[PDB]
Amino acid sequence: ATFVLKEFDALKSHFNDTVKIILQREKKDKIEDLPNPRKEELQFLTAVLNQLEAKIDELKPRSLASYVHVFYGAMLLVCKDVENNLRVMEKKENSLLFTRLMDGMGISDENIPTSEQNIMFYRGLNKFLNFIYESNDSRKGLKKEHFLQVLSLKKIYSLAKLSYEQEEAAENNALAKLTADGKTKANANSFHVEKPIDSSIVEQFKSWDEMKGALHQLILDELSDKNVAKISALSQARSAQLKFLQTMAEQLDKIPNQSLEPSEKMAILAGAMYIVRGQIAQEYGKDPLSNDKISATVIHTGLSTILHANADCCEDKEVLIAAANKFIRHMVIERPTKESVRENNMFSDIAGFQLISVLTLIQNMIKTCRTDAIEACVTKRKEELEALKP
Repeated sequence: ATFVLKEFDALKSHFNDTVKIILQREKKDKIEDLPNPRKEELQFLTAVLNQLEAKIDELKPRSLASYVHVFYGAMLLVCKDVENNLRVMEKKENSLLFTRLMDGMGISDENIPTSEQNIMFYRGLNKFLNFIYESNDSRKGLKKEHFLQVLSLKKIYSLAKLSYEQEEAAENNALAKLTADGKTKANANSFHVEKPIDSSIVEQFKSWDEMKGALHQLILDELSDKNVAKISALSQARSAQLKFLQTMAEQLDKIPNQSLEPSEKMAILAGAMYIVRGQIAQEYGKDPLSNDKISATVIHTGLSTILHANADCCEDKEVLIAAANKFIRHMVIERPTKESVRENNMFSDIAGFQLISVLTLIQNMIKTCRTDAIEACVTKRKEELEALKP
């Protein structure tokens, strides 16, 4: 027996009862007369529910499973927000909202959602939240009228940031549970992308051949700076990072173009460069996506240069890192019942390589890109609203 999800109308009718219970107990007529945080928590959930029903009417889905996933994600996000907003010696078990929401989802001490369900909830909610951006594209900012506009800008930011963090944690937990006993061999030629990458995102890298040449020159630079002749003669951390980049480029170069276009190879290699850049930044105590100049890592400075990392937007970074994530997982994670890491994979001969650490770092960078995007968007909207006061 595994956890069974409540269905959509069961969640909806239980949630609406929850609102009625809270309003009667507070002697209020409507949600907007409640005090915060409960006010905004219930406005968030009501707004999510209303947008879900509007999308059911527009898209006419065969089944509501994806809508159930978003609503679970949103309710669990509020439950986490309730915990985070608890004062003194307040206990979540005495929160009417926390206990009602958990009851509505069917969650108790002995019955909790699976790892796979938790990932689907937050992955689904995070995709859903993009409906607040013009064309669902945070590069364009918030819509002038969006489905969360009842909320303060600060609360939109804090809830989205929390949700990106919950997905990161759920994916990290799944990564931590993997065993490395997969017996299958990987097939690089069976890897295909779902959507073609916007070639304007990789245009900065000129071409597949020039990108390999920039990487080759950068490695020569690090050899020349350290006055050694081979990558294996560098410190192990830097040695394994450069070996990882060379291994990614060699593996992509073998894939026939009709199977994987050169623009997609450029995207995967750029994402791999963001990974190495991020690992080096962490050695210096900086965020992986730091834009700080680091006084003298030839490699970190050089990757920043090849990537135009200081000039590229966070959405572009996320696309490139997500591209590398997809290719790496195709090559190292076998799937059906359980996923596992392949015993023999394209990184097996890199001494000291930490594959789970790399996949966990990817989750961190994706989270940061998403958080940077919503921060930028609510900050711009705040600025626009202040400029239109009397």
